[PDB]
Amino acid sequence: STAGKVIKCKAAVLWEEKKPFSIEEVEVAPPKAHEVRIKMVATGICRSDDHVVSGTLVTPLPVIAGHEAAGIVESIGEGVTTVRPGDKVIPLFTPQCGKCRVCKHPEGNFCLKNDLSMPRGTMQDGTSRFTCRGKPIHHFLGTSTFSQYTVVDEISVAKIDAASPLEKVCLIGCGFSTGYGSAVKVAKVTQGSTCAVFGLGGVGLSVIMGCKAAGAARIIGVDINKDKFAKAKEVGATECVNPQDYKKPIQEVLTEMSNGGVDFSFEVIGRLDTMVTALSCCQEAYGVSVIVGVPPDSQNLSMNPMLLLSGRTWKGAIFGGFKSKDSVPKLVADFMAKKFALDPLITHVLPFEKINEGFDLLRSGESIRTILTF
Amino acid sequence: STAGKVIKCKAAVLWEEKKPFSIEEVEVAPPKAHEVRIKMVATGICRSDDHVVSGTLVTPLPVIAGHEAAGIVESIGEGVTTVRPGDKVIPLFTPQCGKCRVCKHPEGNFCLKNDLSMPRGTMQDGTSRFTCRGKPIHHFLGTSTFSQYTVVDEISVAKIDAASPLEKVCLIGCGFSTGYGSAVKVAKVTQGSTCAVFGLGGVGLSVIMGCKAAGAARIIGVDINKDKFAKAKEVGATECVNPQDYKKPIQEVLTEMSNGGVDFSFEVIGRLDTMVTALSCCQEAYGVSVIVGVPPDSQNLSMNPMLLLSGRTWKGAIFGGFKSKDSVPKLVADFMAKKFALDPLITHVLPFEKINEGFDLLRSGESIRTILTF
Ligand SMILES: NC(=O)c1ccc[n+]([C@@H]2O[C@H](COP(=O)([O-])OP(=O)(O)OC[C@H]3O[C@@H](n4cnc5c(N)ncnc54)[C@H](O)[C@@H]3O)[C@@H](O)[C@H]2O)c1
Ligand SMILES: NC(=O)c1ccc[n+]([C@@H]2O[C@H](COP(=O)([O-])OP(=O)(O)OC[C@H]3O[C@@H](n4cnc5c(N)ncnc54)[C@H](O)[C@@H]3O)[C@@H](O)[C@H]2O)c1
Ligand SMILES: [Zn+2]
Ligand SMILES: [Zn+2]
Ligand SMILES: [Zn+2]
Ligand SMILES: [Zn+2]
Repeated sequence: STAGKVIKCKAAVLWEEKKPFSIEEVEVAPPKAHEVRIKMVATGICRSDDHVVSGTLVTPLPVIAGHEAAGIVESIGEGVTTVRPGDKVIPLFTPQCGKCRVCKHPEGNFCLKNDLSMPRGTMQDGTSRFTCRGKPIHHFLGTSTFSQYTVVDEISVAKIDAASPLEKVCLIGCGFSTGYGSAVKVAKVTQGSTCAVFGLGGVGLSVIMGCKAAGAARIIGVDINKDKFAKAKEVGATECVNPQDYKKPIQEVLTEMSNGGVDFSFEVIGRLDTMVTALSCCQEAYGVSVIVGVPPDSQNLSMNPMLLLSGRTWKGAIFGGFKSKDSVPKLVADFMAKKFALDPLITHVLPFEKINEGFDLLRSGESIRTILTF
Repeated sequence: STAGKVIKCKAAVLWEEKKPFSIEEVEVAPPKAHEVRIKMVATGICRSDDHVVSGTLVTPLPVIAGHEAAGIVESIGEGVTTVRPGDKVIPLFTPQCGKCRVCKHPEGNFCLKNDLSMPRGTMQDGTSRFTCRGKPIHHFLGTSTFSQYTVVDEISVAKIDAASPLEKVCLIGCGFSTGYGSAVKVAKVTQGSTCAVFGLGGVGLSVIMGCKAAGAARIIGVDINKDKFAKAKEVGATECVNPQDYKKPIQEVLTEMSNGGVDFSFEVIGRLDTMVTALSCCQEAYGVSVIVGVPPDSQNLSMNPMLLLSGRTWKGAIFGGFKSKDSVPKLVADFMAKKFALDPLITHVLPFEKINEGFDLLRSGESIRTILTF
């Protein structure tokens, strides 16, 4: 039994920006009150984990990254009531405390206990459960899933179906839920509408899935890598366009194609220029544009507010607008009942020990999601 | 008899930017097919008319400005079916053709026949009905209400109750409808919510009226002119703040006052900086901010898109989101049935010959709405 004891295990530690991960031994403390220690089973490689390496997404270093994952509870701290040893779980990078003004609001999901807005890289109590080479290591988004074992606060974990295939449903911990919810919950895509989706990676393909589920008549995929078009069409895109093929700006192209602007547009990349382009291509009187991508830290965009005065709506969201702990178990149940598919997002599988090759695949443009198995 | 003949009458001509209006004789041609010639009875002085003088709003000069008014039909051109000679009418600076994609959409109101996006300063047929000293004079937003007689396209006029008081209901042609609709239709203010309103002129006071009608619990007025506060409280503000009284940015003040950000905020001034401040002060996960003010031509704002990624919604609108020809007659009927008040907006009632004095009252901070009577 390991309950109440320190666990020594392997993790992928990031000591420095712009360097490979280091797979080495870490010490994982036992859970304190209202904490849960999880044996990880599978984790996806999401572009936000790469943003930590590139310095796009700022969080304290050294760190154990990873936020899209699934595993099995090893032990629970005092007072935990929502999970037990042996349960299958998904860590929640957006917590759901259930008690703050956001958690009590009908639409809000960005719980005030989050570690996203002004990151500390700690547990809720301001301390760390990890040491490596005798030095304390930061957490990432309260989850730190690039480790054989992690410790999370109870408000950052959801119990899921015991029969769930963890190597698939890890994607409900970030990319699938974010893109799908951005379409069905945040934008509220309507039947018969025209949508434009900028960026055709795992999250943008999930936005396409949600637009098709909502009954859109036209779904235009936009990417500078034409090798992403075939899979976009498989999951519902009706047409795809590469901005590099055109002499005019793509907002003009899209407005012409849609006979005056699209109903719904989505930025699913992380660039300031494509956020403004995506807003401009929606119809000026009644269009809606949703920002999903994460841009380089602390940088401001420039835009003309007359784009809004005519009638456009501009919004963003984290995790598809879903209240995390209520929604994740229901999304897994819907997956088990074949209400949506996850296999189209999975292009590569590797053992955890080959995490750096998995990041190389993402950076080269070759992969959508690589799933790592422990 | 004036029907079918050129009319000579007085108008306020603006020959160049940054000069007083010239009150002099103009010639007004008879209406062509699908056009309506109107004898003006009352017109309000709105800040957007002043924006033409100051160069904030670019439109072809020389011009007859004025867009908030009410009058009586003098004659109709061939083919007109919606008004007749002797009817009371309000000119519509946002048209409603009924046939374009926007007019057919459930939410949109920015009809594609508008002269707001890329102003030509003409009738729909690309010509002008006004001459002055032998020279052609431009129209303004298809309305040109600063003249004893004007000619408007049929899609730019609504028939209203024959018993309505024209010296009051002229406000339904711009300021009342814009502010009220921005609250009740565009933002969709909810019962029990907290609202912040930036700018306490005629339009901002109308936003307050709409927030109170919608059941808001708290309505915080924001203005650098504290002389505006008493009237704001009379029409529903619960508190008023002056940014110049504080050592920290007003977005921080308003976030603290609202225990973490307001539900709804409104920019009703026309400044880039207050547009970004108003967005920032709404709650980061579920707040909504609406731009109503018109800022200086061709100038971009700078903002951090993380303000939207957390969950905020940013939108703007023209004319409160109301489909103009359908809505104006109903708003007049609602006024006649005592559903809202217009008197609180009116501080001064002057003859038309005093237009320049009326603009000086607005610029000095001393008036809300001056109504000019012909
Ligand atoms: N808001 C949230 O809650 C949330 C959660 C999921 C991920 N993220 C963000 O979502 C974004 C997408 O993540 P992903 O894992 O799908 O990434 P990804 O890298 O797999 O996909 C991005 C796609 O954008 C395309 N692209 C890059 N530059 C482009 C340009 N200039 N024009 C057009 N296309 C361009 C790429 O070719 C690529 O296919 C990232 O910024 C990530 O950080 C946000
Ligand atoms: N979107 C539309 O359809 C629409 C229709 C109505 C008018 N407009 C615009 O609405 C705005 C308001 O019009 P109005 O007639 O009520 O104007 P107004 O001049 O009567 O009122 C503006 C108010 O803003 C306050 N103000 C100015 N600078 C400020 C600052 N830095 N901080 C705080 N308060 C400040 C002033 O003291 C004043 O009370 C204008 O820009 C006008 O052009 C837009
Ligand atoms: Zn919470
Ligand atoms: Zn992610
Ligand atoms: Zn129309
Ligand atoms: Zn106006």
